[PDB]
Formats: sequence, C-alpha cells, structure tokens
Amino acid sequence: EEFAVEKIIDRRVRKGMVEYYLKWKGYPETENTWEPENNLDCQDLIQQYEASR
Amino acid sequence: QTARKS
Repeated sequence: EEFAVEKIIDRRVRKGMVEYYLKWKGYPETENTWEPENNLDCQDLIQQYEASR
Repeated sequence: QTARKS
C-alpha cells in the first residue's frame, strides 16, 4: 500500500507526531490525506518543503 | 517519492 506522492501540501503535529498532508500522484485532490512522517519515503520533497517554509 | 497510505 505504497503510492506515488506528487507534493506536500501542509504539515502539522497531532498527538505529538509530525504529519504531512499529501497530494497523491494521479489521484484527485479529494483524496489528499494526512500521513505520519514515518509513512513517507520522500526525502527530496520533505527537505524542499522544510527549506521553503 | 512514495508513501504508505493509512
């Protein structure tokens, strides 16, 4: 159940754990989901998001 | 550039 990530939309902390709001490649924006940081294999996207905030 | 979807 791993899927291609298009971009990181947002970031939050919930219950002490960092979560990223993801747009999934090839899926509509209605399918965007919040995922815990350890669910991601997107070092390029994460570093770009964190550098750009 | 992938992620697990919970």
